Amino acid sequence: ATPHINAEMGDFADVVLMPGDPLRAKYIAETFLEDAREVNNVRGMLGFTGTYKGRKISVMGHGMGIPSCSIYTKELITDFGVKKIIRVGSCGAVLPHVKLRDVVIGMGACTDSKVNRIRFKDHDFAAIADFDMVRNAVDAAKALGIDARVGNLFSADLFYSPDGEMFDVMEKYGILGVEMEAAGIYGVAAEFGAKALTICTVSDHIRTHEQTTAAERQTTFNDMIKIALESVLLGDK
Amino acid sequence: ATPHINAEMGDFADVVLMPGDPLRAKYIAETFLEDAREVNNVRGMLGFTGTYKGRKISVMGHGMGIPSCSIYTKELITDFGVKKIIRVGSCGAVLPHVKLRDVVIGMGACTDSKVNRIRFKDHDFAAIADFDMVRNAVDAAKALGIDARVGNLFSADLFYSPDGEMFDVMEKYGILGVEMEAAGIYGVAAEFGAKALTICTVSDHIRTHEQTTAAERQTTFNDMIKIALESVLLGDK
Amino acid sequence: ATPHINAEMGDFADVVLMPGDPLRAKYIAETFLEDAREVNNVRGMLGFTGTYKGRKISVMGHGMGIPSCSIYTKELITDFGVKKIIRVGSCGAVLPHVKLRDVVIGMGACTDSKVNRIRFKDHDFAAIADFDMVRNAVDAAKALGIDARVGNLFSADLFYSPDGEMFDVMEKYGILGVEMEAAGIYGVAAEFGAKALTICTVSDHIRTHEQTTAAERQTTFNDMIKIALESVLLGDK
Amino acid sequence: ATPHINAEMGDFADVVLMPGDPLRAKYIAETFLEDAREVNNVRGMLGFTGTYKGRKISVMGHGMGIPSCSIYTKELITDFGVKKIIRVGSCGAVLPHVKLRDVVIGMGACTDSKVNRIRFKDHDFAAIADFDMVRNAVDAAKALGIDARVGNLFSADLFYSPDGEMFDVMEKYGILGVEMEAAGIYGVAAEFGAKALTICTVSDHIRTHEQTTAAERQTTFNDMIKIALESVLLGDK
Amino acid sequence: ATPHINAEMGDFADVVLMPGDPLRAKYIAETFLEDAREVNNVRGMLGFTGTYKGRKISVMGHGMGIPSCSIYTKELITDFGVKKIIRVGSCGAVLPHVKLRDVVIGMGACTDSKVNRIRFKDHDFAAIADFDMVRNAVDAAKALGIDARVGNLFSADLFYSPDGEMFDVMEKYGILGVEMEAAGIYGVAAEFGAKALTICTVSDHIRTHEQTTAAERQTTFNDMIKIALESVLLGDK
Amino acid sequence: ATPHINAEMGDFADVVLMPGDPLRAKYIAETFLEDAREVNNVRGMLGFTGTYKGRKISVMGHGMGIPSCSIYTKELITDFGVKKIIRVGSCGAVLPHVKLRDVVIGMGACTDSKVNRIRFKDHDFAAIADFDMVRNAVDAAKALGIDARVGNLFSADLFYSPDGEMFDVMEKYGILGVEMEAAGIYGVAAEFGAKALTICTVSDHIRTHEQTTAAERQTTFNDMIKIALESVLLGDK
Ligand SMILES: Oc1ncnc2[nH]ccc12
Ligand SMILES: Oc1ncnc2[nH]ccc12
Ligand SMILES: Oc1ncnc2[nH]ccc12
Ligand SMILES: Oc1ncnc2[nH]ccc12
Ligand SMILES: Oc1ncnc2[nH]ccc12
Ligand SMILES: Oc1ncnc2[nH]ccc12
Repeated sequence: ATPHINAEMGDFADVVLMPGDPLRAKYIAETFLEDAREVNNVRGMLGFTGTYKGRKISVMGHGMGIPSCSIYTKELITDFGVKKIIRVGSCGAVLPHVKLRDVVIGMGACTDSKVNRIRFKDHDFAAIADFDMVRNAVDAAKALGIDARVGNLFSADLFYSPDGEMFDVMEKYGILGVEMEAAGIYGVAAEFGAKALTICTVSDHIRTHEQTTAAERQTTFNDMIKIALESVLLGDK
Repeated sequence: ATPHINAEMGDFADVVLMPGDPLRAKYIAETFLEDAREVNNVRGMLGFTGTYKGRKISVMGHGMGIPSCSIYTKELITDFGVKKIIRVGSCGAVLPHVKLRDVVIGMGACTDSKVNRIRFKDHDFAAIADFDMVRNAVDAAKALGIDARVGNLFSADLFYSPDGEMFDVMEKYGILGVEMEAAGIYGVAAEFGAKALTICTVSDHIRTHEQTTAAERQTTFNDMIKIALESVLLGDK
Repeated sequence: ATPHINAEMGDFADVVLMPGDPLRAKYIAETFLEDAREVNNVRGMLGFTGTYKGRKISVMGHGMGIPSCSIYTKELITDFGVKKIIRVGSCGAVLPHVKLRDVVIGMGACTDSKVNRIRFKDHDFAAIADFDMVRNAVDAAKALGIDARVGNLFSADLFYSPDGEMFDVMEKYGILGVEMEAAGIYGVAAEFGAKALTICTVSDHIRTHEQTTAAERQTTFNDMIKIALESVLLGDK
Repeated sequence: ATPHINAEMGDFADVVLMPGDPLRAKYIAETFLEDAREVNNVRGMLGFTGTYKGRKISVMGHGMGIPSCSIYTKELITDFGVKKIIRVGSCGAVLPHVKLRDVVIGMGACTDSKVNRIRFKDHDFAAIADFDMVRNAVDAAKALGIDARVGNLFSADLFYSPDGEMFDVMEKYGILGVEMEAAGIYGVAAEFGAKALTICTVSDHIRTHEQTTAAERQTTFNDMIKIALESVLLGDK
Repeated sequence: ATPHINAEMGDFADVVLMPGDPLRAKYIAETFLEDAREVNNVRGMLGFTGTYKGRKISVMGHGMGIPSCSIYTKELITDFGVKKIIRVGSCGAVLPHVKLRDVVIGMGACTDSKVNRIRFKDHDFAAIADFDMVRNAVDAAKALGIDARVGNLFSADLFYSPDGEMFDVMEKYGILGVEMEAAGIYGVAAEFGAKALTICTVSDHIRTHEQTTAAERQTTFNDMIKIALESVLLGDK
Repeated sequence: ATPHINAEMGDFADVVLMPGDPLRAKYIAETFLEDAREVNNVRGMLGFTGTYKGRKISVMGHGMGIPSCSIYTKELITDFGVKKIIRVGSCGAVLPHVKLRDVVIGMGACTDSKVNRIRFKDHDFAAIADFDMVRNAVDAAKALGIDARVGNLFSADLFYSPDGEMFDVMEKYGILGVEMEAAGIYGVAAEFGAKALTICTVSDHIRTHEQTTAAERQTTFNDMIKIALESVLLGDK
C-alpha cells in the first residue's frame, strides 16, 4: 500500500489509463474491460483492473491538476510496477482550426507550473511523451477512422487564469489544447524512468461558446478510450 | 451551475468547510450537520449543506493540490456567494517540537507553486488567512481545551519532492506544517475578495516514523472539525 | 557592541519599537518613556531605553528600506537579547475605502525585494508577523476605541517605482498599505528566531492625493504608538 | 536577399538540411547531391542546392549556438519559402547505455537558454519537433537497418559549462544527447509556422571519455545524413 | 523641498558626495569645505554645501542599502539639479590580494537586488558608472600618489547574508568590494538621466574578521574624499 | 589543438581581434597585418597571425551569438595563452542621437542571455570590459581624430526579437548599441582570468530600417580596426 493507493504489487497492470474524473474510471471498467475488479477506493479515487482482448489493463482517476496526478502516477511507477500511463482527458482549444470533439495527442506539454523547474535546476525541461506511445495512438486512431492531431498541450495550474493574454501566446505558438496535467505526468515519467502519453478530446473552445449533445460527448469519449486501448495492443506489437 | 459544481445560488452556505478527501466531506455532514442535503456530485466531489446549532453550513471536498482547490474555491466565491472557506486537512511536520496530532492554524502559507507569482507580477505575495478567522479558530480551540499553534504552512506542489534539503529550510524558517493547498486558497480569496483559513492536523513527521491508531485519528479529526465549526459561530459573534 | 550599535547587552529592553526616522525615535522616547537614556548614536541612528508604566521599553530608528532595517533588527536579536520588534511607521494607501489616519497592522507583508527568496531557495516565503503580537495590538487598539485594519502590507524596494501598474495589482489583491520594511523584518525574525510586528498609519493616498490636518495626523501617530506600547503590556499578561 | 543570406526566392529547396559546420554542408552537397550549386557565402556560411534522387534539396550551415541558428532558420522560413528544416549534427552523451555512433532524434529539446521564455511569457514552452518528420526519420532509419533512439536533447548555451552538476541532472531525466541548437530551432519553427527536426550522432561520451575509429564514425555520420534525406522522400509520400 | 529633503533648488551644488553615514557627511563638510552650510536635516540625514578650492560642492549621507540611497539620489536629480553623484563609502573585500584600506573604484556593480530587474524587464542590466567620472577618479588618485583598483563592486541587500557560498562566487568573478548601494545608484542615474560613481575604502575582509583600526580609518577615509573632490575638479576642466 | 581551433601554443599572439564574420578576419589580416599567416580553418572560422608596426597580432572570427564566441574566446585563453580579446563588430542603434557609422566602446554589456546568471547564482553580474583596455581605446580614437561613445551595449540572443517593447527599455536605459556577444565575452574573460573589450560600429538603426551603405562601410569598419590596433600599442607602453 501507498498513502493514496490501498493495494499491493500485482493489483495494477503495467499500463494504466487515467481520466481526471474517477467516475469516468468506473465507466471505462464497465464499458471496455472484462473480468474487472476494484483495486482502489482511497479518497474515492476509484481504480480497476481487467482485460481488453486478453491484455491486462488498469484504469484509475488522477484528479484535476499537476499536483494530484503527480501523486498517483509516481506511486504507480515506483510501488506498483507500472510502465506506461495514458492520461485520457479533455482540453480547451485556442486555435480556430482545432474543432470541438477533435482528438489531440500531446507529444509535448508546455506549462506554467514550476514543478519541472524544481526538477531541472530552473532550466527548460521539454515535457515529452514517449514517442512509440504517440505513434501507437496515431496508428490506432487511423485504424478506427479517427484523424488525430499531434503537437503541444499546455498544462495550466489555473483553470481560472488572471492572464487572458496568455491564451493568444498559446495560439501563436500552436498549442493544440489546454488541460491541467500532461506536463506533470511527463515530468514524473522522466524522473522515475517510465513512459507516458496524454490524449485529450476538445470539449471547449476558449473563443466562441459552441454546443455539443450528451450523445456526441459519449461517442467522442468512447473513441478516445478505444484509441488508447488499441494503442496499447500496437505497443505490445 | 458551474463546470465542476452542479448547483445553483443558495445551495451553498456563505461558509464552506473543505477537506481534501470528499469521503471526509460526507463524514462531516452525517456526524456534525443536521438536516443535511447533498448539493454536488460532479466528479465524485461530494458536497453538502445543513446546519450546526442553527447556523447554515456547507462541506465539500476540494481535492489534492493547489490547482484542484483553486477551481472549487473560485467557483464558490464567484457563483455561489461564499464568503468564507475553511480548509480542514492534514499536514506533515518538520519541527521536532511540533508533535503528531497537533492542531496547526495557517495564518500564512509559503509555497513553491507559481500561481501567486502569475497573479502578483512575479513578486512575493504573502498568502495570508483572514485574521478574524484565525483568532476565531484559536479561541474555539481554547474553549475546547485544544492548544493550537499558529504560524506558517508550506503548500507543496510535489508531495514527492526531489529537493529533500528544502525540508531543512522549512524547519529553519519555522514552517509548522507541509500540506498542498493553503497558499492557493489564500490566493483565490484575495483575488476574488473573500476570506479563508486553513486548519490542519499533524498526521506525519518527516523525521521519524511514529504511529497513531485509527481511534486517535478519528478523535483528532473530530476536534479539528469542532474547532472549525465553533470558530464560525464566534465569527458571527 | 555590534558594527552598527555601540551599546552593551542589557542597554536595550527585550522589546524594541522601531520607527524609520531616528528623530522619530527621540520623539517616542521623550513623549512616552520615563527615565529615558540614549543607548546608541552610531550613524545618527538614535536608540533610547526607558520605561512605560514601569515596563522596560526601547525605541530605535531602523532607516528606510529592507536592507537598513534588516541590519538593525538582526543585531538587536542576536547580540542585545531582543525578543520582540515592533515597527511603527507610515504607509501609503492603495484601497479607496482605506482612509487617511487609519491604523494598519501587517499580519503579512508582500514584497518586491528578493531577500526572502535568497533565504527560501527561491520559493515563496509568506512574510508574517507573530500572531500573539498581532492580537495584542488589535486588543490594545480596541481598548483605546481605535478600529485597526489587519491584513497585508507591501514592502517596496523603490519608493519611486518605475512600474506604476503595480499599484493596481496591490489594490486588486487587498494590500492595506505600502511601506519599505515589514517583509524584511519578518524575514529576519523568522531567520533568527524572534518575533515581529509592523503597525503603520496611512499618511498618503496613492489614489485620491489628499490631507487632513497636522493636529489630527499627529494624534493618530500617537495612537499608533500607544497601541504598540499597550500591546506589549498585554503580551506580558 | 536577407541580412545573412545573399540569395533569392527559389534558390533554396523547401527543405533545408543544416549542419553546424558550413564545411560540413559542402561535404553533404558534394557527397549526396547532384547538380549542386552554391547559393550562399555570406560570412562563410556556405549553402548549397541540388537534388537527391530527383528531389530538390538544400543544405546549409547554421553555426554553433541557438542565437546563430535562430537567425538562419528564421530567414529561410520567412523569406526563402522553406517549410522544413532538418538539423544534422553531433551531440555528447550522458546516459551510459547511449553509445558512440548511436543516431539520436530529438522529439524534444530541453535547454538552459532563455529564448523560449522570452517568447512564452516566462513559462515552460516544450520545444518539440514536428511529429511526422520524427516518424519519417524513424522509418527511414528502420529501412536502412539503423536503430534510432527518439527522445530529449539538451540544447546548451555553454559548451564549456561552469556547472558540471547539470550533466547528472540530464542523465536522471533521460536526456539522450547534449548539443547547442535544437531548442532554438524548434522555437523558431513554432514562432514562424514551419516544421523542424534535429538528428544527431553521438560523437562523445561525457561519461566514459572514448573513441571509436575514424572510418566507423564517418560511416555513422553518413547514415544520419541518408536518414535525413530519405525521411524527406517519405514525407512527400 | 522633496519628501525627504527640506531644501530648495540652489541649496545643493551640481555634484554631491554621498557617504552612507550622515555623520561622515558632517565630518567631510567640516574638514574639507569652506563656508560649509547645512542644507538638510530631515530624518537626521544631514546634507551640507560649501566650497572646495572655490568649487561649489555638496555632501549628504544616503543611509544603508539600495532603497535608502535610491530615494535621496533620485530626489537630488529631479528636484535639485544634481548632475553627478559620487558615493564615498566602505566595502568588504573578498579577494585575498585586495588588502585593508585599498581604494576601489566601482566601474560596474553586481547585485542581488531585484531593482534593476524591475526596470529592465527581468533581463541583465549592466549597472555602470559614468566613464569620465571613473577616469577622473583614477587620474586624481595617481596625482595624489594613491593606489586605486578599478572594477566591479557587489551591492548586497543582506549585510548578514545567509548564503556564504555566494562570496566564493564573487571571489571567482573578480569582485573588488562588497557594499550595499552602487548598483542602485547606477540604476537611478540611468533611469533619471544623471551620472554617478561609487568609490569605496576596503574596511574589513569578509573572510578575516577585523574592522577599520585606530587613526588609519581617518587617513584612508580622507584619501578617498581627496580623490573624489580632486576628481570633480578634473571633470570641470 | 582544441576542439574548434587546429593550431598550437605560439600560433596566436597574446591579443586577438575578433569580428563575427571570419571573412572580416581575413580582410583585416590582408589589409592591416604584415607577414600574415593563417593559423586556423576549422569550421571555416578563419584565424590569422601577423604583425602591426612590429607587434605580433592575431585576428579570428568568432561567429554570431554568445554561445559561438564563448567557445572560441575560452579556447584562446585556456590553450593559446591569449591575455586580451578585442571584439570588433557591428551593432544596431536604439538612441536617435546615435547615428550610423558611430564607433561605440562597450564599457559594460547588458544581456537577455542566461549565461552570466548560470555563473553568478541567478544574481546580476555586471558584465564589464577591462578598464585599461577601454581607456586605451578612447585614447587611440582621440589620437586618430575619431569620435567614440563609451557606455553599455546590449548583447541579444534573438536578432529577430519577438519583444519589440524591449528596445524602448534599452533606449530608456542608455544602450549605445545592440549586438550579440559582448556580455558573453566579458563573462568568459572573468571566468577564465583574461581581459576583454568590445568595440562596435553602428550599422543600422533598429528603428529606421537601413543598413551599411556603399564604401562608407569600409572606412568606418577600418576606423574601428585602426582604433583597436592602436589601442593595443598604448596598452603595451
Ligand atoms: O483543463 C482545462 N483548462 C482550460 N480549459 C479547458 N477546457 C476543458 C478542459 C480545460
Ligand atoms: O500534503 C502533504 N505533504 C507532505 N507531507 C504530508 N503529510 C500529510 C500531508 C502531507
Ligand atoms: O514605498 C512607498 N510607496 C508609496 N508610498 C509610501 N509610503 C511609505 C512608503 C511608501
Ligand atoms: O554543449 C555541448 N556539451 C557537451 N558536448 C557536446 N557536443 C556537442 C555539443 C555539446
Ligand atoms: O556593505 C558591506 N557589506 C559587507 N561587508 C562590508 N564591509 C564594509 C562594508 C560592507
Ligand atoms: O546584432 C545585432 N542585433 C540587432 N541589430 C543589429 N545591427 C547590427 C548588428 C545587430
